[PDB]
Amino acid sequence: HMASMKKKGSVVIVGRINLSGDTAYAQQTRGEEGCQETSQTGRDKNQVEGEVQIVSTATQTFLATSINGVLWTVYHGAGTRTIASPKGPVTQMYTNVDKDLVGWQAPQGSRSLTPCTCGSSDLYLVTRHADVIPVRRRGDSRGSLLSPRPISYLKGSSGGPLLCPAGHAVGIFRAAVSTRGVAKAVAFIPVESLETTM
Ligand SMILES: COc1ccc2nc(O[C@@H]3C[C@H]4C(=O)N[C@]5(C(=O)NS(=O)(=O)C6(C)CC6)C[C@H]5/C=C\CCCCC[C@H](NC(=O)OC(C)(C)C(F)(F)F)C(=O)N4C3)c(C(F)(F)F)nc2c1
Ligand SMILES: [Zn+2]
Repeated sequence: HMASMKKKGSVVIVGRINLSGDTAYAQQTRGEEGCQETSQTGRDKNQVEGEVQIVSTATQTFLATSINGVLWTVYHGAGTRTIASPKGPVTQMYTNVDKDLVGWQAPQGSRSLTPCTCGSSDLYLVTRHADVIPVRRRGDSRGSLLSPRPISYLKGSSGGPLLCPAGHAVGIFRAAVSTRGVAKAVAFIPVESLETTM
């Protein structure tokens, strides 16, 4: 009934992938209890840094990537949810279920990646464990892993970036191409598709 209808919580930033130095590593910035609390209130006072955030809902955890002032992630992770911020929940500025794509204004303090114009096919996928995985581009929205690995290692990395050799954003990781549990390839949202949405 109407009196007892629940509201879905916000997406919450719970960590980041540190790419600022010579070593990539994951950092947690909020534990599970604080994530649950922040999800209900939508008020996140933590300072945000970097380009790739680790994000969570009550039931899922995945990634989100800032490109040209927009924090982007996958619809199959975030749905239509708001994101927690220091002033309360922030409504999505982009929602496109057909591309599995959502976006919010980039959090204050984040840093954005620049959309790639290199036209290069030698890419790098960044995972939630701060693995940097070489990927050869194979089409507009597909790339092959130079070294395949079980889908377990990629789970939780949707919304993460594929980067070019110079560190520009080439796309957003969406899905794994899996055969008997091995990821030989990945599907991603090309940055051009983000640039159109903008
Ligand atoms: C109504 O709106 C909707 C609703 C639901 C939708 N569900 C969609 O796919 C779902 C979710 C997605 C996924 O697993 N994402 C990753 C991840 O890490 N997720 S996540 O962070 O853990 C988490 C789930 C957020 C927490 C990177 C993966 C890492 C490991 C793979 C595990 C094994 C799964 C293999 C699968 N493979 C596949 O379907 O490949 C196809 C597409 C057939 C191929 F590419 F081969 F053609 C695959 O990857 N996924 C199945 C898609 C789309 F398919 F677009 F993604 N749109 C939607 C639009
Ligand atoms: Zn580039």
